[PDB]
Amino acid sequence: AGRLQGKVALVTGAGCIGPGWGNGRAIAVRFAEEGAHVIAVDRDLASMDATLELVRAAGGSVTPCLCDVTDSASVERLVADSVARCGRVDILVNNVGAPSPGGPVALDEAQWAMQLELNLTTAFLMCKYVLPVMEQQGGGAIVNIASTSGIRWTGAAQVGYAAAKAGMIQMGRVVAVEYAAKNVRVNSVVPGLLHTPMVDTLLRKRQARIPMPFMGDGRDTANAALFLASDEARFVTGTEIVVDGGMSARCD
Amino acid sequence: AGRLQGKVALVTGAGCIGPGWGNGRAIAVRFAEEGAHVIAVDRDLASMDATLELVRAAGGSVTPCLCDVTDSASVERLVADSVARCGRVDILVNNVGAPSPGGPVALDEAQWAMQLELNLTTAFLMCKYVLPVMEQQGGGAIVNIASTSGIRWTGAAQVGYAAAKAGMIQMGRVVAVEYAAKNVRVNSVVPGLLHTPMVDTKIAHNGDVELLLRKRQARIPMPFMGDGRDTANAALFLASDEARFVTGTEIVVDGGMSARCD
Amino acid sequence: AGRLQGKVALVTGAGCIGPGWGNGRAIAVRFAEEGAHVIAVDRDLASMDATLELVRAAGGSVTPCLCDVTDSASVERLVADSVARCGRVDILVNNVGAPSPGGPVALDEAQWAMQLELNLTTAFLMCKYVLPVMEQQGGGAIVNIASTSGIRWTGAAQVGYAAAKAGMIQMGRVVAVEYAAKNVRVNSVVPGLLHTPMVDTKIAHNGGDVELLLRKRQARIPMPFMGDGRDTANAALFLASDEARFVTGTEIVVDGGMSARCD
Amino acid sequence: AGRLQGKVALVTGAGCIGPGWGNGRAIAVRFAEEGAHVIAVDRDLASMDATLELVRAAGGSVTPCLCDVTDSASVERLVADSVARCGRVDILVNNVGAPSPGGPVALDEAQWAMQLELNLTTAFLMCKYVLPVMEQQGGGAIVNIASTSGIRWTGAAQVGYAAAKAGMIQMGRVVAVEYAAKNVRVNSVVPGLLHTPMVDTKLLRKRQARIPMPFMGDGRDTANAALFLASDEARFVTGTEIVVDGGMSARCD
Ligand SMILES: [Mg+2]
Ligand SMILES: [Mg+2]
Ligand SMILES: [Mg+2]
Ligand SMILES: [Mg+2]
Repeated sequence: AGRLQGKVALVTGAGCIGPGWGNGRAIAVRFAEEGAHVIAVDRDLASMDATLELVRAAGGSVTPCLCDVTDSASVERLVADSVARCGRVDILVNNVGAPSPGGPVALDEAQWAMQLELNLTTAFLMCKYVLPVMEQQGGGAIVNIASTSGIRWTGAAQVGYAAAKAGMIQMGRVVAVEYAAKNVRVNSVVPGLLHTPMVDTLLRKRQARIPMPFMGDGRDTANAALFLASDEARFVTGTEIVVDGGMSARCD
Repeated sequence: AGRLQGKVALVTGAGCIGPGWGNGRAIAVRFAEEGAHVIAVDRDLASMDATLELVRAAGGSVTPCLCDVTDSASVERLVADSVARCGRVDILVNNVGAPSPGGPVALDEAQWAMQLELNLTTAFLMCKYVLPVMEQQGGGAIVNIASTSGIRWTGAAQVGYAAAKAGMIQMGRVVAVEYAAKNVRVNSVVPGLLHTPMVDTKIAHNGDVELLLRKRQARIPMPFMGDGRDTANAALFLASDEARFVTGTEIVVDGGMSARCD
Repeated sequence: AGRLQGKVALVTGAGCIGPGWGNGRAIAVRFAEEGAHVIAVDRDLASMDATLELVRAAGGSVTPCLCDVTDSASVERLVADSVARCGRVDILVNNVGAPSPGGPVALDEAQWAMQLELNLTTAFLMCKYVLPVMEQQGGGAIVNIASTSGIRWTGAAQVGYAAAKAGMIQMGRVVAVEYAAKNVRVNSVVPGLLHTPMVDTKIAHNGGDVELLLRKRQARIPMPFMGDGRDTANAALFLASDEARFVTGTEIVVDGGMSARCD
Repeated sequence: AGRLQGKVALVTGAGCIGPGWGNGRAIAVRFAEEGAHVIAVDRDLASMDATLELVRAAGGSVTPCLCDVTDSASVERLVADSVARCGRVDILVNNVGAPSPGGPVALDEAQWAMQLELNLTTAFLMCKYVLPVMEQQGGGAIVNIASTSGIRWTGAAQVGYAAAKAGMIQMGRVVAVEYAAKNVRVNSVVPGLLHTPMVDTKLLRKRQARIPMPFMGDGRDTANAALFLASDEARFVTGTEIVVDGGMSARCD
């Protein structure tokens, strides 16, 4: 019996631009290893082909779904299809997101809008349509994948990403309080500087910020998300797990 | 010599729907009392009439500007015109904002977009156009007026406001770090539950009002509820040279509310 | 293979005054279920009898030790003897602690001193003697069991406990940064209002109506139930395990949502 | 009318060893400039002489008191004498403190105990004896001078100081909640890496590189934040902190 045995987990941003342990891919793989049926969602189907192979070679259960989760009609259709095919959505992982460079002067206004939409509105829309399902079915768990950029300056200007990710963390807290009585838990993973395929489009420069003598990858995000999504976290809600090698604890 | 003597301060959301100490109005008056020339900005010109009267009764200097600070072309002109008329913009107070009720299910998606735009994009656009002025002139101070809704659930669902105000606090921190070398400081005031015209009008317009007022007061350890004057006094400290080494941080102005969860 | 297979875990405050899921007892049971050999430490054996019974009924491995972990000579001997018996100490759980009522006026100065000693100095001394073992052997994991009283006012005045638990959380962070290069991780669990034998017995043996107090405490928790030591233990298990290899200098709050609200 | 006009402010650690703006010297001077009568307290009486002359050259009101505020009997007498002479204690600034180097292995157990006593028990004892006075008189304001070492690793191991200062910050928050109904406010200043005489005596380049702003503050920065928090302009501010650190704690690059 896996730690998510029999659960249905909807994971956004489950594809990856290249080989390696991206957050979404690692979450899909780890959750399927623990017995969840994974609904793997991405705006590009081909980016999930490698994710599906990893899950299925290990005997896990995963279904790919094409969706633009910035579009509310598409999200509504995705959630309805998930309920139609799987009966329940027990777990939602809001993982879609990506940074764009620049502070308020350099960051173009259109890119600022895209950054808020991709990193924050997506999670809002997924919650809008998944929360009624979780309420009706007796409960559920939501895990937001945020970033240390939402709590610190970590090296680079990226003001839309920083603001959106801070908004994502706080949205998690206030949704947690509002829906706790319906047995819906909401928490965030706050990953730091990880070696993911998106990061690969210097590593010593990022490593110098990390007290631990290595750099994590999507598997580290996935293991924290696994705890928060599981019944072993039944009394954990409205909070975060920072996964950053100690970086945000220091300012030397 | 006042604590802001000779400074030019641009304050958004400086009007109110009615009489009383709104945050923007109180900031405009308090800053003018301390010798700043205030550029008072609002989307409604008449809503600043009372602000102008209070400033001038205090012997202060204020100029009203009609502007929709969600519109970048309008913001760019506002800043260029302020520099042309005043030479400098020493202080920017990002105060425009307003909440709308509802969590992710109840809050209409168009209202979510409006909430992010009004509470967060406005501050981004003001920073976009004021930061080059502050950099060129040798420095400046930015004060964001956020909310305890950005750090806690304080009683009501208002998810766009909560997310936007948390975004505003963090935007302040990252802009502070990026621009510190240019002598630009950025900090937030985090007001809790206050008596301001916009908050009190909404409550009066609507369940059991007596019970709501009591529940709100019960969240505050101090024996009273503050108002815009409290926000203004914290903003004054952060905008002043007495805070020359304070940047990237917040002052919570909430009567002790966020320190408790009993 | 359990999630702590082959690890040696030293857990302080592993006994309880009565039956039920105290934090230390639950940690000992859960860690042993995941394959750790548990060195279960408390002031007296009788409080650990039930802990040992539950560990062993679950097929786990546990050795009881008696120690006053406020006494550095005793701690030094406990660690040296543990290394002699087990070769290593892979995991340290600093769990001993207890609150005493009162703010700065009401709390006696002697009780303030005892509160800092019991809740904070114990963790400092365990780290003093365990860190060299972890450094020499190539790494380790430390989990401090703190309290929401270290981050919020949660209903009751207990200023020594609040200050000590905040100190414990921050000590964890600074030890994490200092020892990260030696592959030692340090994190805290921050439990909220739970059903543990110590908490429940104090409430039951105390001073207005008990049911009124229980309901007042539950009203602070957004979730529709109150957790127990098993919730603390599951968070500690994650933080002690290799699945948290990149997690250090931080906390997991286990409180049903309480500290996220101030309504 | 100064910002503390007519207030009585008891400031611990008001002495200073060496030239420059230490926190205690700067707090005493700034508060007296704003019209407070300052009760300047230190364990070394001579260390306050320059503080007194700076205040008095400006026409301000200050009285020195020799006291070891780790000793509760001495604190009790200090507070009673202050009420007898001044009628009220409106403001308490807990500024005594100092770090000692080392993490849990290196820091001697006796030094750990001294660190908790100096940085945390002192503030507890001052609150124990000042709070009843503030409650009886209708209110008051307490300002704790903590440190960024209570919220971050800032460069050096000093585990007793870090733990004690985190304890001081949280003690302030819980005392704020407990005593708010009595109109007593409690807040902390959280100073970062400052140029103080204490720092200069018992490097500046490494510290400066951690600070986003292009200079390093001193005790005057601590004093200005404490002045705000002690003043009636902060009437609705309680249970919180002002970090005075040039932006350092906002970054981890
Ligand atoms: Mg570095
Ligand atoms: Mg208003
Ligand atoms: Mg117990
Ligand atoms: Mg309540």
